[PDB]
Amino acid sequence: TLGNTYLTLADVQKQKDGKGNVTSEIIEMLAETNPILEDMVVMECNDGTGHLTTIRTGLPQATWRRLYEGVQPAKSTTRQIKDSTGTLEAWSEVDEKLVKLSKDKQQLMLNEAAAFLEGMNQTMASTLFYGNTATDAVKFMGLAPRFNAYRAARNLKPVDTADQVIDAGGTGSDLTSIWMVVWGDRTAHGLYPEGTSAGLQREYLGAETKELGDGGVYRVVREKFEWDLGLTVRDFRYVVRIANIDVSDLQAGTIDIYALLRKAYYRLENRVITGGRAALYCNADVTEAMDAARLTPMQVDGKEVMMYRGIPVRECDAILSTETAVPSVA
Amino acid sequence: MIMDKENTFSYKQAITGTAVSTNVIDLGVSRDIGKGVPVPIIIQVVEDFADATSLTATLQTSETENFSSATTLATSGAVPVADLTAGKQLAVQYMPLGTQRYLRVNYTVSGTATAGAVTAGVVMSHQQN
Amino acid sequence: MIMDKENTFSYKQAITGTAVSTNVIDLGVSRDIGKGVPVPIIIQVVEDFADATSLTATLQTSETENFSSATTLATSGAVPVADLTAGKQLAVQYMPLGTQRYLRVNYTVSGTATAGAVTAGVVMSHQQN
Amino acid sequence: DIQTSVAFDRQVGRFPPRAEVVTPSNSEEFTSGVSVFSNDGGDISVVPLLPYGSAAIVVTVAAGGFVPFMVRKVNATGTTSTSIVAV
Repeated sequence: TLGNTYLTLADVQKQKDGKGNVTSEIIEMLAETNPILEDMVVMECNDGTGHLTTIRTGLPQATWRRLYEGVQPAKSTTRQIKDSTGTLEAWSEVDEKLVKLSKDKQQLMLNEAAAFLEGMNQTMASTLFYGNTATDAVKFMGLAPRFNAYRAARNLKPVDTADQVIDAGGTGSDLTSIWMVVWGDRTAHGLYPEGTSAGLQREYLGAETKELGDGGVYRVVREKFEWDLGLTVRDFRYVVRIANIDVSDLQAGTIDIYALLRKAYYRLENRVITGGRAALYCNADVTEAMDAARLTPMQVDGKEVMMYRGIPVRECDAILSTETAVPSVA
Repeated sequence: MIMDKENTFSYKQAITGTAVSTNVIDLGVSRDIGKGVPVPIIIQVVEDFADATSLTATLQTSETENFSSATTLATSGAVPVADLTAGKQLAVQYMPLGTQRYLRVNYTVSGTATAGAVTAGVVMSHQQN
Repeated sequence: MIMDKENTFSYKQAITGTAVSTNVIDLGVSRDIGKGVPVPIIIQVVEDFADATSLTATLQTSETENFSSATTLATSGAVPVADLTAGKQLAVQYMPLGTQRYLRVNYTVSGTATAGAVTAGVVMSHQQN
Repeated sequence: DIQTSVAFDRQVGRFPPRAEVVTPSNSEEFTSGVSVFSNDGGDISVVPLLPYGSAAIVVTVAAGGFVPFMVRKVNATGTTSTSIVAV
């Protein structure tokens, strides 16, 4: 006894109007901006079943020759990692007579497609950050669950994921985190599998005929939306997480973000990648806490972009600020 | 991962007690599918276990809907509850060899449990690190 | 089976009496194998056996060169005497997950046989049929 | 009283604008780091700010005097003063 399942006359009456037909200007009131989706690169899954990756793991030991002395041959042992992917789809349903009843069909589907696009962007950003294969096996693993641990004292050289996570100290149900990532072919990028195209794939399935439990066939117009996307952490030494940032102590003057940021930059790897964009991924609370006044922004066409030590600070609305406490691998 | 509905043994099944799998994958012909090109599988534990003690996770295969006489193709052993967290795999990577007619997963538990779930089933490609 | 020396656990090693693999693999650093691309291995009996009750070929790994910290990556189980026949693949088709610096093969036989041999190692392409 | 003509500044130093009388409690935390001074002197057991598991220190501050090491929590048990005021 409801009216929210499929699109009804009320919705088209409320969107398609203006003393006429459908509007080409539907304002996205729920449009959480996630510039992670724009900075992140994509790459076709050439391998075929799970994006593969070869990482150097051992290094040969060169030698100095002493008056015609032999140099033993050297190996170079290599590790290899597989990055599975995941797919999201969606389906529009409008009664064909309803679509025809509105003066326009292309626009009344275009705005409904923009709605689905925004929804997919939001869900994909959320799962890109907090996407876990541990609990949702149908979800490609995001940035967080690959780092839900930390070493007490960092190793001399990065040899584990836990060696790239800084424990900011904290507890409760108000902690947050910060991500410093470099987006690159050899660092990290999106993955659209083979055959499947890159990014969102709007598909307009013309007009079709439906059914019910008792005949009742009626004509519906169905728009199929799909987006496949996998996440790969190449050279994970390019990703550092600052976990357990208590937002309560952050709003007050108990912890300073600049110390955490400098520690993270210390724990990052020096940018040498060519063509690789890099950025900071921190929620609005962090940049609010950046109200501490020489670290300064930088000239890019005079834009609302902080440039912490030559690194853009992209504030992402998807970074939820009530994470779970990150344990320590003692 | 793109793990799908049909060839999937259990979806978030609690098996808190000493239960067995629900979706018994049945094949009319003894293909013994592991041969040749591999097929990835998971018995990854999907949500933590609270008060169990062992989770023997046999991969029993038999020749009848009801497993009157079953055959083991992969057993995890008496895994203590201290490891039954999320992502704790309980068998080999790819499909084993010897899947005669039917396939169901056993979940012999030493004592009962108040929490625990698994997602055993076939996966197109594994997820690692 | 395209076997290879310098990556072979044991070439034509005799099994009689409890013993380990003659050759212990050493992967430079403690990095991983089973993950990513599958790596086929065959701990397979080559020559037939005798009065020995069973056999327990396990794939033990350890960080140290000498194995004082045993870690079972995969176990053959207590295979009975009858099935100790030539061509019996006693362990998993592919390399299990979690390879440390070194790996060994441990043969634990219930009793001692007058016959028995095993050729274990990693092959380029595990040959079925 | 009123200010008309500014001079050199950012060096005069000033007292913290905030203030409130503290009711000591064994289980009650302060949202931000606060400084407490006893109006009548006596023993005061408190919690420092940075070390998240700091146990307690008795300060035995004189009357009107200030307790150093800006305080996270003022414990009722171990406090002899009766006129604690935060700032």
